[PDB]
Amino acid sequence: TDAVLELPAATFDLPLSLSGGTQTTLRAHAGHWLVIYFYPKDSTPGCTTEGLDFNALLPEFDKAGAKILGVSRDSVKSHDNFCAKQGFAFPLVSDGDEALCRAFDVIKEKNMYGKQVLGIERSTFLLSPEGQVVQAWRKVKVAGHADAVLAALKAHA
Ligand code: NA
Ligand code: NA
Ligand code: NA
Repeated sequence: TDAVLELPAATFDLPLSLSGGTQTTLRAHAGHWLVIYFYPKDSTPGCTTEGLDFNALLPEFDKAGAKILGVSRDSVKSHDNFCAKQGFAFPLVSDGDEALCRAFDVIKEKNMYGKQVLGIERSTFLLSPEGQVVQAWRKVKVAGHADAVLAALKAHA
């Protein structure tokens, strides 16, 4: 009823490689809210702006017991370098095989260059304590986004 997106059951048990060398799974986050934001490329202007915006709001997400994960298909080492340079205090998922991206249907196609070109569309989701995807943002506008996600989380919580 409250879900806006249905994920395959296996999605919740995918091993997600994090910055810092550990793995997580979505099921491991049971019992608390989770914000998952997908972005196209480490260390680019929009992605850096978005990450810094979420980072600045961490205490507000903490107040709500929520955790955040950023996701792109960059490597663990790329993510480590990005986190260290920017001072991020939340993890980044190295979704190199785009398994998590496909589950959330964020790999979108565009007819460009006389080709069918597939890429990550900037998108964010709110996962309830019982693992339901209860809100989505697609084709994200970075300006104001993290603030809007926080407001929606508060409203839902
Ligand atoms: Na960087
Ligand atoms: Na959760
Ligand atoms: Na929406």
